[PDB]
Amino acid sequence: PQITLWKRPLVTIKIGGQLKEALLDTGADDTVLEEMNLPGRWKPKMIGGIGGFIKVRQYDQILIEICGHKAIGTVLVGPTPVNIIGRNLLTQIGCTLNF
Amino acid sequence: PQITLWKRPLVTIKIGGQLKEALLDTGADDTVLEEMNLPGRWKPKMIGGIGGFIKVRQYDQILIEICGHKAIGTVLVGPTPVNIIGRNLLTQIGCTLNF
Ligand SMILES: CC(C)[C@H](NC(=O)[C@H](C)NC(=O)OCc1ccccc1)C(=O)N[C@@H](Cc1ccccc1)[C@@H](O)[C@H](O)[C@H](Cc1ccccc1)NC(=O)[C@@H](NC(=O)[C@H](C)NC(=O)OCc1ccccc1)C(C)C
Ligand SMILES: C[C@H]1CCCC[C@@H]1O
Ligand SMILES: [K+]
Ligand SMILES: [K+]
Repeated sequence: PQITLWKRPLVTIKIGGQLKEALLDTGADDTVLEEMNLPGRWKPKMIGGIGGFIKVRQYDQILIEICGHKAIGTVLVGPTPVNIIGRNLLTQIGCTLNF
Repeated sequence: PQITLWKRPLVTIKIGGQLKEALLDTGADDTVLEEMNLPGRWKPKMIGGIGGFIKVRQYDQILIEICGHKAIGTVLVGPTPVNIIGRNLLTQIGCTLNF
């Protein structure tokens, strides 16, 4: 699909059974979701942005569906106000910027 | 151009005759540049990111060139760690996400 940028690029995702809304974010290195439980072990990580840093939990090899496109990669979980799909998963679904 | 996302989408921009590196960022409503000097009057704005909120200076009707594409619009200036080209300007240059 082609997604214009007049409004926030919000899409439906599926992860761990649940359907969520997330932002397709070319300015995020990593994918960060609001608090939830995921399978497997985790390790702490600090991530930074506008306003400073937050502590998140890192889960690896997580399956995700983004607009019906499946992908696998690292997912971070923590106190983010918005679900963020970062470049680590954007590449897997074949997402590019075009102008 | 078509920009893939294996690396950060960092491009050259030009503002006030100066070249800078900036991040093409679909997860940013607004364009926010690192501390610098612009002409004209500014008004206050607060913007939130992953780590909390920052205070920035809002300048309107600013000339900025993004990868050779001219845009004229709102530019915020403040304590961002990176120059960010947000949706307000991505739309002007005709940028879309595609997969
Ligand atoms: C999501 C993170 C993994 C991502 N960071 C990174 O990729 C990494 C690894 N960090 C990294 O390189 O950090 C360098 C650094 C160094 C020192 C200090 C701080 C940071 C990130 O924050 N990326 C942002 C850009 C950026 C990149 C590097 C460094 C600094 C900023 C945007 O792409 C991005 O998408 C965020 C996501 C977001 C959206 C909405 C809310 C919160 C977060 N949007 C933004 O930060 C923009 N905000 C917005 O568009 C607005 C208006 N926010 C908003 O709605 O705020 C609601 C809010 C409510 C309550 C609390 C906080 C916010 C901002 C650039 C203009
Ligand atoms: C298995 C888990 C990962 C994404 C697709 C469906 C589900 O929620
Ligand atoms: K386009
Ligand atoms: K594509």
